Amino acid sequence: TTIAGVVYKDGIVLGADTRATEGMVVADKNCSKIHFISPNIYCCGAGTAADTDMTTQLISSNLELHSLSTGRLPRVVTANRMLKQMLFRYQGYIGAALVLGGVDVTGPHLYSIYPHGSTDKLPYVTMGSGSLAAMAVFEDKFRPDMEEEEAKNLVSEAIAAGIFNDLGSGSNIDLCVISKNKLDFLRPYTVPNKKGTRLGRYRCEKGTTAVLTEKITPLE
Amino acid sequence: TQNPMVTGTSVLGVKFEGGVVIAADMLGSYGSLARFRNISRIMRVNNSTMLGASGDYADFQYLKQVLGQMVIDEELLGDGHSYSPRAIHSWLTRAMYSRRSKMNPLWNTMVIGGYADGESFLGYVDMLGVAYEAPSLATGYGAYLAQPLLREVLEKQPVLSQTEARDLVERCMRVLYYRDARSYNRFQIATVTEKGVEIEGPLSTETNWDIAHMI
Amino acid sequence: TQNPMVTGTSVLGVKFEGGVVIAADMLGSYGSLARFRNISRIMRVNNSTMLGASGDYADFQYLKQVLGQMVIDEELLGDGHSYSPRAIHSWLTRAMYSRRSKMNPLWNTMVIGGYADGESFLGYVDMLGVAYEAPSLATGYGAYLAQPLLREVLEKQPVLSQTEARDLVERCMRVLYYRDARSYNRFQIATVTEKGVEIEGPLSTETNWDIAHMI
Amino acid sequence: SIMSYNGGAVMAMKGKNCVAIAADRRFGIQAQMVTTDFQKIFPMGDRLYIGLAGLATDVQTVAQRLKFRLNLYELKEGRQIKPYTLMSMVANLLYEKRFGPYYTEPVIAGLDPKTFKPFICSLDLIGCPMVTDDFVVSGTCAEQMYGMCESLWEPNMDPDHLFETISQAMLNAVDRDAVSGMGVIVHIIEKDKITTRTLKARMD
Amino acid sequence: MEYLIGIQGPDYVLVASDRVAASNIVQMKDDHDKMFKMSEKILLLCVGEAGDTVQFAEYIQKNVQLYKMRNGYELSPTAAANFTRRNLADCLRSRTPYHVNLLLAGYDEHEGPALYYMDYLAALAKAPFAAHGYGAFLTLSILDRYYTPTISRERAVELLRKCLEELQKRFILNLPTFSVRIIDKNGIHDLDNISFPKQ
Amino acid sequence: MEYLIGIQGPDYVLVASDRVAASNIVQMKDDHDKMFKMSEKILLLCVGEAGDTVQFAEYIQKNVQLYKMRNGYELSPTAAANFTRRNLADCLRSRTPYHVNLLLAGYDEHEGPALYYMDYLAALAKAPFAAHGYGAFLTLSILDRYYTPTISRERAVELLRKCLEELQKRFILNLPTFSVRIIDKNGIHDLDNISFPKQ
Amino acid sequence: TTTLAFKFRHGVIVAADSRATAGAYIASQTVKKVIEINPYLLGTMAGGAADCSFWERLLARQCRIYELRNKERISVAAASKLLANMVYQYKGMGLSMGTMICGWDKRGPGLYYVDSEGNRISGATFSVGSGSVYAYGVMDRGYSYDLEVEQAYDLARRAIYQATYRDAYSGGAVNLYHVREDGWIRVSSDNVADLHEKYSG
Amino acid sequence: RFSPYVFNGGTILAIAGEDFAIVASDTRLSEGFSIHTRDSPKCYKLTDKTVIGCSGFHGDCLTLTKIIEARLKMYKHSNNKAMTTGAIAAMLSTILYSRRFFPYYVYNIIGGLDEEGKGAVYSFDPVGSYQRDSFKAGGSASAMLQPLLDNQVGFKNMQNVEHVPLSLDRAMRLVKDVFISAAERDVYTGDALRICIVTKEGIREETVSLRKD
Amino acid sequence: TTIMAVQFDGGVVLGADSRTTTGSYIANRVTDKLTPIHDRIFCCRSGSAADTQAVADAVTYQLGFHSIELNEPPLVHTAASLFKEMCYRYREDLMAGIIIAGWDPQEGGQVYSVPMGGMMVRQSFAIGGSGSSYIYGYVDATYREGMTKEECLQFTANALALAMERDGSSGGVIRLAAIAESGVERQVLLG
Amino acid sequence: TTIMAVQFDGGVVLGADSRTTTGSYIANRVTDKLTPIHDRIFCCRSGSAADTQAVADAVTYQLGFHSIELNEPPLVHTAASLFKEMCYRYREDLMAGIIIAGWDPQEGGQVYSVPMGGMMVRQSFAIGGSGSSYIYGYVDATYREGMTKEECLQFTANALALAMERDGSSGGVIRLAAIAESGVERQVLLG
Repeated sequence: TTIAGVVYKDGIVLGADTRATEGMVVADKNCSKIHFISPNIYCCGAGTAADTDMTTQLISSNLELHSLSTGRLPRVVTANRMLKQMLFRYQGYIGAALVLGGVDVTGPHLYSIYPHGSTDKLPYVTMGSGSLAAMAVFEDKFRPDMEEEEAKNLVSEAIAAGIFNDLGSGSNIDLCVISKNKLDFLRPYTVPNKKGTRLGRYRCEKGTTAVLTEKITPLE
Repeated sequence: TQNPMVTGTSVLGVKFEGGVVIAADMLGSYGSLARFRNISRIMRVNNSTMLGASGDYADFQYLKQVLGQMVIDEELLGDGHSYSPRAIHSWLTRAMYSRRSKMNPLWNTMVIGGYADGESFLGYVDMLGVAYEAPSLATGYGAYLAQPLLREVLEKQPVLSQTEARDLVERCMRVLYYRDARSYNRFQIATVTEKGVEIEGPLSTETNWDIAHMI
Repeated sequence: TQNPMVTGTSVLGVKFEGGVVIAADMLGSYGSLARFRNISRIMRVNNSTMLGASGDYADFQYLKQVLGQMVIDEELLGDGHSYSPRAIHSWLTRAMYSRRSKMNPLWNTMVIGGYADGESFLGYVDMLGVAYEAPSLATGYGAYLAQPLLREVLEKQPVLSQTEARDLVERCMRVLYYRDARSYNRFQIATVTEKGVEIEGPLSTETNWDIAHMI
Repeated sequence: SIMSYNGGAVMAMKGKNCVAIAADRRFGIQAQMVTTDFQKIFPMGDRLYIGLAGLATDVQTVAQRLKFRLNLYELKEGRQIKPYTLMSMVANLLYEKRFGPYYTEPVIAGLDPKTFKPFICSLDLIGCPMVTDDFVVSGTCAEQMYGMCESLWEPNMDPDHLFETISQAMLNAVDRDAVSGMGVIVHIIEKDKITTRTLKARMD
Repeated sequence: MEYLIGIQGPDYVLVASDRVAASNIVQMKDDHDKMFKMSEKILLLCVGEAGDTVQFAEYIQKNVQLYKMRNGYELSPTAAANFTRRNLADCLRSRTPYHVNLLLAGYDEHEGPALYYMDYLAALAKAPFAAHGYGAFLTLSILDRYYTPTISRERAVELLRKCLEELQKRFILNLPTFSVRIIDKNGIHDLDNISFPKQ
Repeated sequence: MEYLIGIQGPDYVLVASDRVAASNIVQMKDDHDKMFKMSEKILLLCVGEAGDTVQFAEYIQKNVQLYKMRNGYELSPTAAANFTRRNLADCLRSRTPYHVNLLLAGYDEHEGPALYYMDYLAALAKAPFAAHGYGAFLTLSILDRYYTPTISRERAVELLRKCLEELQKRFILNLPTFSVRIIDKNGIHDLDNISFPKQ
Repeated sequence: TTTLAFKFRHGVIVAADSRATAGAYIASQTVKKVIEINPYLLGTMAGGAADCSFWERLLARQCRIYELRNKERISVAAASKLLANMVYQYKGMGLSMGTMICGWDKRGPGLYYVDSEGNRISGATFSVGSGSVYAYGVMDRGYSYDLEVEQAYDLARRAIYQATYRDAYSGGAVNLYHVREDGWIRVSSDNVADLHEKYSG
Repeated sequence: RFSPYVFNGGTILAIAGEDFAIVASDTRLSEGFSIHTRDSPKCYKLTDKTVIGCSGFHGDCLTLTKIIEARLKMYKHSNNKAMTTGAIAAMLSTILYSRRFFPYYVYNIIGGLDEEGKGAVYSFDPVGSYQRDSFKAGGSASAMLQPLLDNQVGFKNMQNVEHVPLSLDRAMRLVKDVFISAAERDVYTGDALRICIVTKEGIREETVSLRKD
Repeated sequence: TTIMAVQFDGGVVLGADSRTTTGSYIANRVTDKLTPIHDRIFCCRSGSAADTQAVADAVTYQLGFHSIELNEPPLVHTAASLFKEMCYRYREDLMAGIIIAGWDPQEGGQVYSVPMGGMMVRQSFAIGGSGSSYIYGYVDATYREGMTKEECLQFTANALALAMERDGSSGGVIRLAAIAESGVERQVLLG
Repeated sequence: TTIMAVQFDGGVVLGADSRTTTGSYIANRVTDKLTPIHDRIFCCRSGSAADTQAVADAVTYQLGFHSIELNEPPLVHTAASLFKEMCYRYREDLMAGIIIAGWDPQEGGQVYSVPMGGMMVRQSFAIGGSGSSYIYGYVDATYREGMTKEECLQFTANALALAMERDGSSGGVIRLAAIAESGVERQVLLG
């Protein structure tokens, strides 16, 4: 798991890798780590998956309530305050490594959240197990106020370096673009690793297994 | 040695066309205190191979003493044969395995680079006796941090020049200055060729901090 | 408080004829670092009694706050009644006992000296609720060091003057400067009488080091 | 482990237009078996099954609790339940015991109520959902079933080859397994009918 | 420690307990009874912590009697078994957990005879014949060697004689006397007490 | 763990161990012998860690046979007892301790009969009667009501009968069969194997 | 893992399973546990593979040394003795070994039992392993001294089958050995499922 | 404090054929959540008819390999002939028990020919037991590979499926299939494949790549 | 990590490094270690981060509410009292390196210090952080009573320079804060 | 506790407090923390007391023996090598804060330090002991290359003054030593 964030000249480009390992076995090849929060704000998670999912759904519910009660576009800092207040209230038992990003009336704002509750506004953040390779690529090749495709190439490059490090993903590294007007979300972005073809048809023929008791129940 | 007192930090080394460059910094930190900010962490072995190490510096002094004794002994044989760097790697691996066999580990992480008989060589030695050959080695946090730059560029281009490799080592040491708490802005570069062994001086880096003007 | 962060040190107090003198130093050491070298460790209660303490200084601030509120409350009753120092000693003992009974100690070691209605009083309160009366108190290592000097002179002479007691406190604080690691050469002397409560300034000691000329 | 106290193995595999779920039959203490007829696959409405593996107490209690909330939902609303609704309900039921967790790995296998769309998902012991397209597995043995199902699965499968594939995978992975064995129940369902077969396994 | 055996037949349930109440060295009570008559065709046996056995006797026995006196008819064995399993599973996760090992014997007008099987981790089971302790092992070998679903009640008694003859030969324990019930279409009939002179 | 008794008479010593070689669940061997004939008038018993028992029996038995062949004559029970205590005391403070519990029964031409009693902490004792294990706990009382120094061998045999009858009533282990020796002026005479049917 | 051995009128019966797991994971189904020491001795593998293997190989070495020194076949008690002595020197250092020693004697049938704990005993019936109590139960049902050949074979085979049926650490092929006065003989090696098909009805 | 072991991972496959032994392994060396290299072949050519594989802790693999080579040289320079395969198996088992109370945390598989010229696989354990089987999977990916070979090599749990003897190239397709399918799900497997084939004419080697993550 | 607070006659001068680290890895290379509460009052934090951020938020809440109810500028000692109460209330769970400073109309510039314990003291200068012991070694050497503003800036500049140079956790960039009667002057330097 | 050794042009300058402590009680109020070995070569010790005493005695033994067998003045690097060997070879048990200093005829003044690990390095100035960190904080501030003797005396005087003032374990009395080509000039500052 390696999530990253960046701020280009207008907004935020987010990325993630979708290998949900359970211990030592690749248990998944496609797991949505980019979560919905609002039409302007998104979030990415790392560490314990279900804790991040339940917390991000709960805060998305509360921000939807606040936004529909208010009647206008939400703020990123309100999400930041809610998340840090909740995680400090749980006293760091809930392990949730979060990256928070959205574009407000002030513009783009990127936040990193550590599961004790320490939050930071930064131009680029990396979180997860193999986050260090993406921090390498970022600290190598970042400059302020980049363009769109430059930023996309940089983020894809960073998480691709994470996948060439250990515990990346088989995935087609997910990307997410938030601008002042245009929201985009790209699951099958770039597939580097094609699975090899089978070499033998190891197919079970109809009748190679003894059956002790069959049962048929029709339906409607 | 059970508890490492004075550790070094990451060591970077990479082959190129007809030579290997190896560079590390000059810091003797104890706990969190940078106590010894002027040390040498690279041994210039006789004419071909070259050693850089991490971990406990007293063990590095001891191994430096022993290897100097062995090299001087074979040179005083007067037969015109020296040790290959792979033989240095083999001896050092057997020595470290014999240390950890007796439950007295030498807290080190050592990097052997040598160029002899047309071929370059770059060897790794763990504390545990885990040892291998590689096109690019990176120790401590370097395998977490500057190893992806190595494996990025070597896949994009398998061979390199001396200047390309030296440039990339300068960049990687700058990055290790950026985000390692066990780093220091003073490092030395050492490179081997067929022209011999040469250690360049205590260089430093060029930093950027323009992200601090953001909120 | 399970672990005291910033501790004081020994507090000395002794009766004399018609008054009690108490003196302690001004040191806010944290572990071994003398972090807070200008503090007050003696509270002047209203007209008769007086508090000095050791141990965790934040707990001492807490008790200072609570006792000041209680004393101001009884003074604003306007009934012409004040606390005897033994009443303060009783309340403080009950407070420390009910505190420690809930498995949360206040890390303190307190000395109450008070002069009311002709009779002197010198009270001790422990963290564990141990409380008693004594003609001479010495806390912490003071009970190890300056307590035999007090018990020497009081056995040799049961009553004292103000000046003799003041000089004796000077000698005992000089001794505690000589061999306590948590001591400091700056201390304040407090004295109560029937005339009121007086806190002197940050006095000093005069040492000898002529034994250093020997080998 | 605590998961390896009573054994357990549940495999679900998505076919072309149908879906098949299978589990083992053995119940017993750590090495001492008791019976061969323990149910771990429970019918939750029509054409929608659930698989449970792990600690048997949490299995039966969670199954009855889910039956409770399921009947209350389907009697508040006369329609039957969609599988994503079941997945969110199960995740909520597990996440209510965040720090007091049950010890189980639920597997949901069912079809679409309107179309014939197959569905598989599996969850963790705290309520992490995961939808795939090929297969999900749970229980004590894992890597055996992972290797077999990555070895023998094809994307578009007639129900006979789906049945035989899940049959061979379960039989080989259970025979490599120690603490789980003693017969296999197989449920293969589709839009038309529901087929339940029991295989002739090694009783060793 | 000890074990009370619970064979299912075609139309009968053959249960058999011990009469031992020892305390860590000595046999305090040699005529003990662990048999808990719930209602007219439903029995219960209990082995575990001997402070909790009496408590389960109180709770389950009296609450099933409460259901009987309330509604007007006797429970099924299945509903009573599930009631017990539910109560153990609820009282498991508390500051006071319960650690016994039960097994249930009932008889229905519709379902006929019934055997259930508990655990100290509160698991239902529908078994032909059960196990607990170490008499668990020593009974289960012979009992699974010589089981037939269509067995007569005298063959079951003879099988229990034979198994007890094998139990008195290779234990550490003493276990002198075993008390035996049987359930039929009528109800609970106590058979004769089954003891053995060893040599 | 298991049992063995040590009754002294005026001119005879009545020992009786068991025949049990159980291992943690089951009785592996029901005809084991723990009796080690040292010489023509000196017996030896042993209870402890069953790997150290046989090794210590080896060392003691063969060294006493060595003494017999070297000097040409048989030891006193007393010097042999002290030799065993000496080897326990030497073997104790080592990297390899032995954990055994002994009692020695001998007979002199001059001293007549004599009983000794060891420990796992290497203590001599001259007992009128002792035992080991938990049968010790009960049976030293069950014997201490009825001891007379001038008791006959048939009264002692029946006393052992009664004492076994009280051991098979309130004890958790099984202990079916006890073998019995006696020592006289002639030598070691074996009485019959004493087992009891319980019920 | 469950082995058994019992002697009778016509020699000694030895049978074992072939399942040797690794924790919760089966390594193999065909682990030949009854280690063939000699043309006249049989050792087993009862708890731990390498310990039983190495020490019975060393015992075979020692017996061959004895026989080549004395021109005479060694007894069974002597082999059990040497195994016990060579095991006893590593007491407490963590050797797991509970094997069985079978062979023919000048005294006739010979059956001993040596542990890593030094529990050197003879006897008449034995069963070692996790589900060993199951084999104890069904064997001490079917045991006598005057049993026949096919009777003893069916008893031992039924015993191993019931053991593998109830315990989960037991399975694989059922080997069956038979010791005579002159030498040992393999009878057969049957699978579990064949015996279930044969004996279930 | 200092721990004497660490887990490198690794995957060793062996198949005993009628006149051949196929031994293959990945060349990935890892530690925890890092990749040290993508080239460290676990197979090693001992003689013209014997190839050994060594996985687990890598330093003990190196030491054991060198000791085995030394003892091979001792046997040859003492006894004028090479060892058999089973003699090497016995000698390795004696070594692994000779370091009993400080064990090698190394899984070992010897494939090779007998003196009859037939295929032979000898499995091992960290303490030193061994046996002659038809196929083993050693290392991290053992549970991912044993049941598929039980289906295919053993023809086991199968009904009305006859026993064809396993040919060479069909087994080659088997090995490529199982290493791809295992590298789909294992985290300690991939980037290459070094396949060693023992014939009656020598050793053939072959390099087949894998996925790069 | 390393924080520093010096008063002078007009007001106070603050200062900190940035470099928020975790283990041996720098999580954040530049961090606003000093925090406004009221418009004339700052606090600079140390120890754990999330603890100090939550305490800063709660103190900001109570102090702003109190100052609006007074309809008056608050006192620096008031914020010192609030930090003291909240640190002592939960001292079993908190690790705070709080130093409260700021100009006051009634009392000029003031500096209060709150360490991990919960005590409160007024000082003329303060250190704070794990890498503070060194410049604490010479702050009693170089300080002179009665500085100017530029002297205090240079003083804190050399202090944070040597702390960031020597300590491993310290480093990053120099953040400064100037509070007096007039206005708030922040700048970021390096050297 | 706090020991310090500084070289200059002519020779070296040493220095220590005395105050050997145990727990919170001072066992000895005045102590020769610096010890002669040769007539030109000193060492100052820290960490444990008896261990460093035994090390200094054995080094005195071997070094005097070696120097007599040479019939020459010994080197300071020689004694540094001896301390390195005896520290490192059986380390595991000992707590040595050894700093080797002394004027040499071949090589002038030299200062070597051996910390608790067993490594050896040559420096121009050295700290040592638990109360050394603070004046280590400003020894890289106040030092200037190319001092005179009296400047080194004042330098170490201010250093050990603030170390004895600030550290709780340090204190007591000041011991200094002047070793050059000329002679050994020891003096004790106090008050």
